[PDB]
Amino acid sequence: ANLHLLRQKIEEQAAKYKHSVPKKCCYDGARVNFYETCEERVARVTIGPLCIRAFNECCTIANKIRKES
Ligand SMILES: [Ca+2]
Ligand SMILES: [Ca+2]
Ligand SMILES: [Ca+2]
Ligand SMILES: [Mg+2]
Repeated sequence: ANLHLLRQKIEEQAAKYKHSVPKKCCYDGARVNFYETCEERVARVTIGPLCIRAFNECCTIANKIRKES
């Protein structure tokens, strides 16, 4: 994968969340890289819509970057 680009793009998106809790949701989302899809994995995130959106968007960004490497 392109870990330098990955870091950069996740930083870009994480900066949009203005609290450390949804920031962490983003960062955790971007770590998703096993057999579960972003949709499957986010289904178990239960701390609110912002957290869910952050997880989703960062997981999707990370997935795109890994696929394109
Ligand atoms: Ca912190
Ligand atoms: Ca977690
Ligand atoms: Ca605990
Ligand atoms: Mg935990």
